[PDB]
Amino acid sequence: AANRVAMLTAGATFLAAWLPFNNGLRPEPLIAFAVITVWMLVENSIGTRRLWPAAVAIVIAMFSVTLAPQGLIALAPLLVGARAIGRVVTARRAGTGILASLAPLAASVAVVFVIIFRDQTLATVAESVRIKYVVGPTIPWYQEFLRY
Amino acid sequence: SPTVLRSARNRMAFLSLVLFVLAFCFASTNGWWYVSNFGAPFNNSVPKVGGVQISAIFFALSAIAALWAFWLHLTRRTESRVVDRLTAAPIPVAAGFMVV
Amino acid sequence: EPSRIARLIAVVAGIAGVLLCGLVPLLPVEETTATVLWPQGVGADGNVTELTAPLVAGAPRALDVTIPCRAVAELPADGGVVFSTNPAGGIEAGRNGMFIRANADVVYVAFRDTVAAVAPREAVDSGACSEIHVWADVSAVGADFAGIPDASGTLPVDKRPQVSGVFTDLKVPAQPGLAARIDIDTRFITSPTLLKTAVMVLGLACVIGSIVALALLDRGWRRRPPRTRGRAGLWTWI
Amino acid sequence: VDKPNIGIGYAAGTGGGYGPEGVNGSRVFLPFGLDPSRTPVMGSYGENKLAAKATSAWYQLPPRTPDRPLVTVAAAGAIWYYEEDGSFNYGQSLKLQWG
Amino acid sequence: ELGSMVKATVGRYPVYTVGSANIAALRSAGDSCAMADAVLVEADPNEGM
Amino acid sequence: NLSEDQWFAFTPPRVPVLQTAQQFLGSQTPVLMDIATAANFPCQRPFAERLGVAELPEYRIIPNFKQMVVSSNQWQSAADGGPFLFIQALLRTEAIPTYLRDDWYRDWGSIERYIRVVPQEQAPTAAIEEGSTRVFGWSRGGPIRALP
Amino acid sequence: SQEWWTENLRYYYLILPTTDGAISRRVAFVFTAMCLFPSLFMMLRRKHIA
Ligand SMILES: [Ca+2]
Repeated sequence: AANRVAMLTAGATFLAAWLPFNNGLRPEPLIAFAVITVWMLVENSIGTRRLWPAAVAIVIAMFSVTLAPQGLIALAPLLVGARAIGRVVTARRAGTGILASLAPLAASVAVVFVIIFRDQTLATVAESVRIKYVVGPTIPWYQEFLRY
Repeated sequence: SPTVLRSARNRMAFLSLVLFVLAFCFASTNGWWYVSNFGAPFNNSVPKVGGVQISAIFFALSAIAALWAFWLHLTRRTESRVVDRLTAAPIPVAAGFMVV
Repeated sequence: EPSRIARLIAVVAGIAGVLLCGLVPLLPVEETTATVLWPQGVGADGNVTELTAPLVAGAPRALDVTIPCRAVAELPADGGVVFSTNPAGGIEAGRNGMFIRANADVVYVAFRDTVAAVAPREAVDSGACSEIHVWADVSAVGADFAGIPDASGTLPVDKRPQVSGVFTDLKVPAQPGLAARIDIDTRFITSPTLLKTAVMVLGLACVIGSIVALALLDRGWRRRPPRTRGRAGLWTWI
Repeated sequence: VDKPNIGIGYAAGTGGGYGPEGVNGSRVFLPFGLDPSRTPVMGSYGENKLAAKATSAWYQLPPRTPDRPLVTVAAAGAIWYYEEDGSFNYGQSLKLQWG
Repeated sequence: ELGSMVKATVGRYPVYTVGSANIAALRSAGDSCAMADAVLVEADPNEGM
Repeated sequence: NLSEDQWFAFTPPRVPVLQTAQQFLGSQTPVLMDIATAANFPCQRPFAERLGVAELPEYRIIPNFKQMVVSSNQWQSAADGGPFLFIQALLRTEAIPTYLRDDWYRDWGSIERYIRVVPQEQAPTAAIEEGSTRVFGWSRGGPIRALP
Repeated sequence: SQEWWTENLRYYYLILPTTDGAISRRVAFVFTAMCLFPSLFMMLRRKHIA
């Protein structure tokens, strides 16, 4: 960070990567923010050993998953930093227990059920997804190179 | 090999990768070009074992292998023995399957 | 002590927060109905009036028709259309409509492309079919004529009409047997009831309570850093 | 995604068929809502072996005003025109001569 | 990729740009339509013959 | 030239009156703005759907030709659920000559007037007669007719 | 002509389910990439494999 030429290049790369993609009403201007704000919270939970940052990071990731199908990218900083969170959890099995430190981490994943089904039921979301699959243009997983 | 990759997590991840590559392979028709296409089993459609494709089966196996690798990742386990049987020479079998 | 009450809360508000949030997509709602009837219209002098109702979902969920015939099918010696559900002048009118034709010898109740019932016109005007029932709901698609030995039909469910109005070519003022009833598919226009809202706020307060209890439980294991970060510097402000 | 996306379209009726009798005959469909009772037509399709030529009859322009900065016609065919930067399109000859 | 927009806006002004619309919306506090002010339409195209 | 396809026609010259596209179609006329031309016209009102039924638009706003024929006629088709389902069966099209203010070389798009097939003298709009029920979160009575 | 910057076509023709890229016409490339890339990443880490 104190390198006068490693910060200018970071700013230039951020600009060159943000300008061509994220300017409209797409959900990517928010997914790209949720990814880094989940990364920083996971890193704040790993060091300075605390679990509530790693519990708000799951809420942010759940708010980011329900933005667009490409929104589950915000889970990668939570999956790559899961062994270290397990290591800061298993240091409390004697103190409080593995249940009192994973129940708050499991009740946070259960906020998608309020984010999604706040106006519509389950039989409505099922029919919506069925229509969007049987009608619109969806390409399979084995054709992923089609993106590149 | 189990003597060069000593951790079960890495070998399970490689087995998952092999299964995913097979799933990608089996996601197309079995057509040959002009007259070798006379009488081929699935010369016009993606192979199906009945309702469900064969690429879906290999993908559902690769997902389970990746979940096993992730569970060996979290708990920091490297001495597993079932992965020593499963991940012994997985490339010869994956190539012999396509050859057969 | 906050070392035990918080451990209790971080469980009794985490498990309850999972339960009261997982039972959200099942609780009741209140959806609105929408039913277009017919006649409804004195029109020019005393007749009935066509209607325009461009449903966005395409097909409705119920299409009761039951028009009469003995005093109604008085088209001028050669009929074009009785009770179409699309304007006959559209680009694809009969390809996705209903179109009870008259054809001057056979009164056939068409559908998407298929014919669903046929009757001899010379026998249908004279008072043999008091009903021309064209029921087209989601479970059955039939066009019974109620009085001809064999004038009835049934189609696959995927032959449902497209309702973009009710357009007839009749001049009857109003009949004690003339009707129509279209139930629009307003399944996405739900509104949460009181129970669903109460459970939502309860299961959303349980999550916050569990996370606050976790924060108070972390007070004993917080690694305190030695405060060795620093300041910003010039070349980062620039 | 495994084949090109080939399509074609017309605006509203530009590219249509026949219509009612115009002013000089010309039972042709006039687009844009041009009234055929006040709009003659001329055309060179059909006389493909004659090298057709024609000259109009000195239509009178209104006094200049910055609110109507155009003189527009309807083409319906293949016409030679210059693009924004030099480039051409084969077409045929059509021009407008002031006076 | 910044000059290819600032130049396209400074040049070609007014004529119409996606930046001139936003500048007009900023100046007019948000009661000036973006492209319905540039486009000129012609109703009744037989009264101009 | 004497080739089979090398021909043309013309029409008496006209100096238009050139009323702008904001006094022509104000902020109350229901217009159908395609996917591309909906951010450039932010003061017009798109036709509103309500209670299942829709109100019929009066004009349409179209992108350029190549964008139209590949993105507006294919996405909003009647065989996919687009707004053409009830527009192709109830409205006829007519073109309107439009121009940018000073870019006489620009294909900005086009505008189309809609003329009703059945005039509104007869065939007026319908009364909806709405109500309310108390369905649960799993009913899903019957599927939706989405297959063409 | 197929200028050099259009090389993604060789792999675009491979993922389409046609006779060109079939079940058997993918092995030659996938069993090379899948055996080359992890072996490269493992020869980078380890410098003595005995
Ligand atoms: Ca010629």
